[PDB]
Amino acid sequence: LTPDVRNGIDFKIADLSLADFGRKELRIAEHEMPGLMSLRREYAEVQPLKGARISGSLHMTVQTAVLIETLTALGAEVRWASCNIFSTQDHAAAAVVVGPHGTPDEPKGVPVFAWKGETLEEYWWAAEQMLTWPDPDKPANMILDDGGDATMLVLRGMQYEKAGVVPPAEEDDPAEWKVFLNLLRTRFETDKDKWTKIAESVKGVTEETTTGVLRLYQFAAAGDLAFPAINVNDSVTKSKFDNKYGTRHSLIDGINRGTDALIGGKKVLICGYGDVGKGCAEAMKGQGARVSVTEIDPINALQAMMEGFDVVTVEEAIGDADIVVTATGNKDIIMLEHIKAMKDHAILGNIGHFDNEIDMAGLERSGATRVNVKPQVDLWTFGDTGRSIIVLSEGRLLNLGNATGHPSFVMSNSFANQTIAQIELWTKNDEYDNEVYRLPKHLDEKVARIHVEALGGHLTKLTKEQAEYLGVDVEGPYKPDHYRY
Amino acid sequence: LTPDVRNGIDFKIADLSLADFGRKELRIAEHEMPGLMSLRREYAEVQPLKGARISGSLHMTVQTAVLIETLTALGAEVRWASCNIFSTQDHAAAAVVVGPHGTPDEPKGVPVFAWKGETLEEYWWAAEQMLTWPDPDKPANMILDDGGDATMLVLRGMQYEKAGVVPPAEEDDPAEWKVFLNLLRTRFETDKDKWTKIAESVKGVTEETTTGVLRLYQFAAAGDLAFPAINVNDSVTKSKFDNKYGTRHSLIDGINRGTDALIGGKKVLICGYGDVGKGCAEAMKGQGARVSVTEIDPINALQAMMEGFDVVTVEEAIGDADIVVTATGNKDIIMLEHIKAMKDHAILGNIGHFDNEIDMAGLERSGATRVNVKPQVDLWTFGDTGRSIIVLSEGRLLNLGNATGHPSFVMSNSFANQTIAQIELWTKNDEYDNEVYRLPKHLDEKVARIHVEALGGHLTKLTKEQAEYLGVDVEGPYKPDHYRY
Amino acid sequence: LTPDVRNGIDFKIADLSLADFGRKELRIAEHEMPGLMSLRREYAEVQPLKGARISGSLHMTVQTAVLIETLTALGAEVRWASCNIFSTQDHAAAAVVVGPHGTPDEPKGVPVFAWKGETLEEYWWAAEQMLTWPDPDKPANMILDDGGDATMLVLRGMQYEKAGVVPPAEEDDPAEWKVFLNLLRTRFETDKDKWTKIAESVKGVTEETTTGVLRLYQFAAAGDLAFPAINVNDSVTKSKFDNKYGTRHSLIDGINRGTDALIGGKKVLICGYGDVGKGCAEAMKGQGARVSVTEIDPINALQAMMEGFDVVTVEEAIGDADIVVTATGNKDIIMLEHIKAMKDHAILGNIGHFDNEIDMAGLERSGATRVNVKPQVDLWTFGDTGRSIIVLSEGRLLNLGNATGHPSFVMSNSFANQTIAQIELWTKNDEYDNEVYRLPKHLDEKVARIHVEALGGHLTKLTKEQAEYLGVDVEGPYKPDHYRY
Amino acid sequence: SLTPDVRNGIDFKIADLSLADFGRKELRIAEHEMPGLMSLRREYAEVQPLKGARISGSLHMTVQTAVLIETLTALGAEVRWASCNIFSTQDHAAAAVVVGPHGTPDEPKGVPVFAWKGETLEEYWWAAEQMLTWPDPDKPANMILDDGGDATMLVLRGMQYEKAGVVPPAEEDDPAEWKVFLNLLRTRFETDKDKWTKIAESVKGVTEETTTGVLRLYQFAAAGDLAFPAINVNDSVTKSKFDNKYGTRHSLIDGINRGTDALIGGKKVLICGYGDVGKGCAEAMKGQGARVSVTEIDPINALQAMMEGFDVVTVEEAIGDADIVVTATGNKDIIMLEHIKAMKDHAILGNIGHFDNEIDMAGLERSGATRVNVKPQVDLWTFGDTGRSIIVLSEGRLLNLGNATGHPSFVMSNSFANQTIAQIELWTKNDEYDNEVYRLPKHLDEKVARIHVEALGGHLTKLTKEQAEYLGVDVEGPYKPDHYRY
Ligand SMILES: NC(=O)c1ccc[n+]([C@@H]2O[C@H](COP(=O)([O-])OP(=O)(O)OC[C@H]3O[C@@H](n4cnc5c(N)ncnc54)[C@H](O)[C@@H]3O)[C@@H](O)[C@H]2O)c1
Ligand SMILES: NC(=O)c1ccc[n+]([C@@H]2O[C@H](COP(=O)([O-])OP(=O)(O)OC[C@H]3O[C@@H](n4cnc5c(N)ncnc54)[C@H](O)[C@@H]3O)[C@@H](O)[C@H]2O)c1
Repeated sequence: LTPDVRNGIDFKIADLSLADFGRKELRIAEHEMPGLMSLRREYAEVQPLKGARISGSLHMTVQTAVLIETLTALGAEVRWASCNIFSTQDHAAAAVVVGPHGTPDEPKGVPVFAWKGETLEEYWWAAEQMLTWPDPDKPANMILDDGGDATMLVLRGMQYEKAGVVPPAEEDDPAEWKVFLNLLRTRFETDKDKWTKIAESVKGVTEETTTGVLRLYQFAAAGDLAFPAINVNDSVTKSKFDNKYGTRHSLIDGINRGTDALIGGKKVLICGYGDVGKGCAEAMKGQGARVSVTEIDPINALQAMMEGFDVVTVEEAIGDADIVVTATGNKDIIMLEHIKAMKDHAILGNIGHFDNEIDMAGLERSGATRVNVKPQVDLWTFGDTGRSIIVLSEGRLLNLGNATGHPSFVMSNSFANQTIAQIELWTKNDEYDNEVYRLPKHLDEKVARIHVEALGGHLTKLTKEQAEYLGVDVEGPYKPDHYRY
Repeated sequence: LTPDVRNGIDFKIADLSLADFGRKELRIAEHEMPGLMSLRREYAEVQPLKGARISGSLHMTVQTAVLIETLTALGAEVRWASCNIFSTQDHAAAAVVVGPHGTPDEPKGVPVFAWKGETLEEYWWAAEQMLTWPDPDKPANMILDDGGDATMLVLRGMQYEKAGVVPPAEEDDPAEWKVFLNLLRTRFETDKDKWTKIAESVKGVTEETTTGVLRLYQFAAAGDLAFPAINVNDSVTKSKFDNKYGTRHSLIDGINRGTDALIGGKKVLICGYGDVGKGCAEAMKGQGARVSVTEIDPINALQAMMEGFDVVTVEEAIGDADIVVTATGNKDIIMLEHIKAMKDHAILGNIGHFDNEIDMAGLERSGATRVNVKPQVDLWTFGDTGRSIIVLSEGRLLNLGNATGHPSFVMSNSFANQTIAQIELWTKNDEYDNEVYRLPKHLDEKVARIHVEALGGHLTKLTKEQAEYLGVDVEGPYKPDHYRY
Repeated sequence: LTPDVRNGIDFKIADLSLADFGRKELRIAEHEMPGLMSLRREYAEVQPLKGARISGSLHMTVQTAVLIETLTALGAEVRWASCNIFSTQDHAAAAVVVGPHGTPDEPKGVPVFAWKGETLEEYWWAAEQMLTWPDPDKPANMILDDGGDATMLVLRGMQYEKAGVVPPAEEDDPAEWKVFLNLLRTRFETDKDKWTKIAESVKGVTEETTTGVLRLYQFAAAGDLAFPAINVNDSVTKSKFDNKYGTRHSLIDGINRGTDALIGGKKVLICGYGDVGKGCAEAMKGQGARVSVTEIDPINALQAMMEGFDVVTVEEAIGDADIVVTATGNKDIIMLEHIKAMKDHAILGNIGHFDNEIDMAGLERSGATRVNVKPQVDLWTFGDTGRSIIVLSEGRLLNLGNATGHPSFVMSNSFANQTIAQIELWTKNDEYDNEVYRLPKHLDEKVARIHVEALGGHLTKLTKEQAEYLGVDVEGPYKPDHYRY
Repeated sequence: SLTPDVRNGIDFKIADLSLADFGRKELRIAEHEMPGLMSLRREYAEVQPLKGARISGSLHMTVQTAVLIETLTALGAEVRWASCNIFSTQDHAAAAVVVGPHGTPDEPKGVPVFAWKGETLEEYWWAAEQMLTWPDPDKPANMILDDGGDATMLVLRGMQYEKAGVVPPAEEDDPAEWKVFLNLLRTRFETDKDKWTKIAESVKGVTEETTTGVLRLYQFAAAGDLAFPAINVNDSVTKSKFDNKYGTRHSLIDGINRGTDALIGGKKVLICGYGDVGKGCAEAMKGQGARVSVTEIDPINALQAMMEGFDVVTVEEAIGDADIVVTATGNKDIIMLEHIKAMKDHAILGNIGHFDNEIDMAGLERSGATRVNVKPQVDLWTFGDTGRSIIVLSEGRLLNLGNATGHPSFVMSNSFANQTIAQIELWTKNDEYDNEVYRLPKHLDEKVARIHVEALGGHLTKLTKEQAEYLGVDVEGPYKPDHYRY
């Protein structure tokens, strides 16, 4: 379509009149997010992100809305879009455009391009607008990314400019791939150096998620990582708290809002048992489900068995499982042949990445019929067997599609890491090369201590003899770099 | 307020057009409810309930619609009303008026008087409409009650018609008591034998929850139970499953939809540790919460400590609690002095009974300012401390007000008990005196069997020598009458 | 054998020199057994049990030691025998014979006829020794019993006396039945009226375990209960604590002493999900095990599924099970054919009753080879499959045979029930008929309160208005009598 | 002032050789639970990779270790063994080891062992020296397998005092073990002036089993006093995340249950430290229904603690009403006499970490409290001024091993599998290794894991050619980046 404009701010959301509801919820998230509020007070005078022009691509939720206003509290200008077609919280997007001090007729916030229920075409357009700053002599100079979509637009964009052509999409490529090229091919017809000029301008990217960090590795190994990158995902306080315990919280929320199906007493299959696999399984156990897991990695599999779970393959467990949940971050986990053998009215969901863990393209062209129950709940029925399957969020993240994603105090951790990673890549750009980096242990321990204190946990303080005995400083770090917690 | 009437059906709901949506979730729900679906098969030809005119007072949820259409499949005529002002699922209510083979233009289901977010005046108007059948010759001849507001309206209704006067409300009476008395008083100045006529027509009551069953004990003690009552609550497959595992599910959902407070790592105070208290503590402990309990009973209290919870008074733990849940079925549990001691932005909710476990009158009278966040969530702020708390559903059942109540498969237990109870009191009425009964053990066992079979469990069968050793029939019952499971 | 006699106390134990070790652990246990130490204090001056001559059949442990010495503190005379051939803890029996003030040279305690590792013959000789008081004018006038063996001697012995003959055993009879029949026959020669005299003298029996109480229920239905009986098993503070939270303690101890098998990660099969079964499953799940349950009762079977356990048959699960535990109180659970199907080096144990849950006579006669590894551990090998299984305590109670049984504090609940039952039946004998009984709610509540105050927990006291709301006294009882906790 | 037994060419010193029939029974049973070790015997039998190895071992002398020992010898090694703790030796295990699968108490056919449960500190360091002192002066120890770094410390400190030419006088205020350690090296330096230096030349590598052992290994290295290559066995994922945590979940319960008859559920339990060993302690108690609080110095460990449902507190604020207190820090001075005086009457105190210094046993024994021994490794300590008593397990030394029998077999299958691979690699590939602390590669860590998964019956998924490609891993693994924390 065409961006909305109002009082200096271009944007495109569902409804600005939701801003008042949003503001109330933001204000409440603030009291649950000490990672960001503590970062606001510390960096208030310094203004470390001044000059920064951050293009962000992360689910547009209340929690992100508090992160965005942490970045502007520290000097930055931002533009934003979501990273899933279903995860935008519309009242959040609207509080963000309107700002703490504006009204919907006079918005005083930041540009936002997101709404719940985008098509694939609307998602890539919203993307483009987030990356395309209004003065051509001042492009995006930082990226905050989730799952690697922004970075993939710029780096593929550039790689097709440099080559003078965008390749025509093969028929058997995702329909999102067809859409992605169309955006660049149509852009290239008019502007030949657009993504090149943005790439050469961006001083670093901070990436939130495991799947995004796998893409960052494939760019650096091919030699195309065109700017420094921080792996925020693998901070101890991100991966072992947001990936695991945010999920222990929000799988349950996703499933309860989608279905009115009992968890306890049912057979649940969790695919993959990494940090997201771990949390899915612990929530289900705690609700008294009969859990089984799949894994490729014998270490991760031995962990499952020790925590009380059968390790099995999909084809062994599929036709008896009541609830099936993919959490591997890999493709082609649950296929049409598997869906076809699922019990009647079994629940299928993905909590990992994109929509390729579950074979959605195969299911659509199989001859099953779909009845939409409500947004992001669809019942599919096979005429030959008579059996039906409930599918959540069209195979895309069910905790963000069917619910609200992880609670506020969990994102306080993940986003404290994101704020810290932006400061260090902006103010210290000189010390980093075009490779993937992780934040030092002290910064990880900084963030955790904030939350330990907010919870009321009373840390023991080492004596001088005890620090000497351990080979550590009283103030930390307390552990070796390889330490696994 | 006047009832709507299409194709001979009087009703008052939120929106008929929601029926399609409702009907889709009712069909899904029938697949989750083997207990009720078994009973429709079994008694289809017998029509055991032909001639029944059942007035029901019970949360008008999707689970409850599956029940109502069970009673009608078994031959009954029913009229319905919710028993909480927040508990109606308007799409459920719509599906029920319209019936499996009707449409909103030509509905073919049953009279319903129910919408989400009724006022106290609308609530009681509804109950009267539900108890008042079209033909003054054919009143209600059966009651289905959840909490005892249908039984109270009839039994007190007749008490005041006999005294020849409905007393004034004292100025300190509970607002619902005054609203309730205003109903009986206004009916009496036009119709002086109304409640006596229905009370003498009513062949029996089947009662759903603990609180309702206590009322039934106090009417029977005072000589004032005018009809047989079955205590469905204390069916084994109801008390130990609905109250415990149902709540383990639906406590989480309520807090998740109301807030985005993380549960893991948080200090949670459960008040009361009977079966609702036992579900609440197990839901929270499985999400990582540090739980403590309050109890008056030394036995329940010793059970709590043996499952790893501190047993404390509200006085000593209120200031530290991140979430406070009241689950006692008794009043005066969390007083204004206690709300005022709560940490800034803590969560207060009740999952027990009515609205008086929490001092909601005192809170509302106190001078505290209320800001409404969204439906059933309010933030209250004290200008003396500067602290706020979040209160869910105005102090009323949080699981059915903020979310949707216990999930379907649980409610197949409760409502197969309720159907079985209505078949018994209707068809064997001669055999019952005017007092409180509980169902026979073999009936509990038959209910549970359905559910074990549906989930896929395999029950062992006793040989003739083991049945003999045990002193039991191979087909049960298997336990002494005092057995506690 | 011939009883030993020193300082006028007849006895027969393993080694009196253990008394010293015995006394320090007895004293240790007192600090852990509030219910018994409180009763000693309350009824100190009263001396309620003066005149009592208590013949007790109960596992001769440090816990029981504490009981025996409670009953003597309150006035009674006692004589004791274990109720399991392997349960005696010989240092505890030493200390009971020597008494708190005696020495091995000059004992000042009570007659004990117990050692660890008895033969069936020694077992029953010990039984008759404990029931046979020195003075023919002053027989036993009370029985404290666990499993019903002492009651069985008196009542069957009295049956053959009134009939004039003790019958022949058939070659089919179990080894212990033929030894039981042997003892009574050999006595009917020199003493025609021994047991009739004791039945008439016995004022009542108190019975500690589920299986004992079944035996009593069967004596009452056959019109043969010669004296009142108290079912201590089915006190709330016994069944719901000892049967379940004691087993959750002692099942684990028995397996760790018998073997060094990891529990975590292994498949476990628990036969029976009553109270002992519910505690077994709970132990294994908190240690990491993959637990499945077998059951005949569909209610108990559905409680299992809701706590995260498949309900399965022995036929379908026996070959996958690393540990098999029987928890039924029924005979014929694990037969020869099931043992032969067990995987190599799997552990078989029984925590229920006697030794016929496991087909131990089938095994012993099968052709299999036994290597004794150590006391109460044996490896049995099938020359035809070449597989070996480990059998704990020869199929008798694995928690008392291989370990020390339930811990001190759990037994303070069960044994304060027992002391209270003995005071009731002795000092208030007139109020009890010749049928089976359970203690009054208030007496259960008294027991729980003692142990709740000892653990640090704080009960809330009902206000006068809250007590009326509920229709209970501020001091209780607090629950209806069918109440299930 | 004590000298070895010698029979059939074996020198040794144990409790009772007549316990060998019993021990062999338990050993064969343990083999069925240890496929990590049984797998390596099969893979490497034909090749015999440890030929020429003469391994001095200092690791608790348990059934579990017995299978380790008899695995190292199936692979060609010669071994001499002693326990690393004075209370952890299982006598019947020591016997079956000396006597071998095929010998007899009169004609033993196994390996020298210097170990009995309940050694004095003089007998511990004497057994250590023997274990390290091979019969042929030409051929001393050429490999170490150590647990907590006591063997490594004798060799390196021994050496250090030979080169300064004086074993230094023990202070007035030094741990009684330190006084006993020096006294050993000073009596020997009289009659042999280059004993330890010759051994340190001959030792080609050490493999260290435990977190405290590795702390000490890190300190020698920074001193530039690490004389030989060292493999950090503790820090494999399959040792650290399965022995330290899930082993302790099992055997903490066993220690407390054998020591006392105290119910765990319902009680207030306090765990100091929340690393791998602290996390297993907590999980065990939780699952027993305990009311658990933890202490921590590290805020990351502390936040994990709270997310699993535990108050995070200090000793001083929780000590007064804990029913059970367990230290798992591997750091010193956690429970001082002041804390002990504050504990509830008949409360339990134990140590599951290291040595004897987590708990102030030196201050406790000099305080005027009186001691009554209940049974081995159970002592009741009573304070005259309060009337109060505490139960102390294992004199403040490893309770899982002192009061019970250590981790179950299937748990050690993982640690000792990591130990057997460590020894193989450091012997057959010694030239690749500098004098530094080293960890094993991920594929060896996944190979150990795969052995046990498959024993337990877990069925892993196999990646398609396209799946492995997307992840950028080979089908056969490794599956995870090197920073990955599991
Ligand atoms: N939805 C959310 O809120 C959320 C939060 C965090 C991360 N994530 C996403 O979840 C996914 C998992 O991330 P993680 O942090 O757990 O990663 P992880 O690397 O820790 O775990 C992935 C696990 O999947 C296993 N696996 C891979 N292919 C498999 C297959 N075919 N079958 C079975 N197992 C297989 C791997 O062995 C690995 O252990 C990623 O896509 C990540 O982006 C989602
Ligand atoms: N060892 C101890 O420390 C200890 C403690 C308490 C009780 N007990 C003994 O334990 C036994 C059980 O006691 P409880 O109170 O748990 O019993 P319970 O009556 O509550 O339950 C026993 C369960 O076994 C089930 N059952 C019966 N036959 C079966 C079969 N063939 N297969 C599967 N399930 C079957 C029944 O359905 C029942 O639920 C009794 O014999 C009791 O005397 C032992």
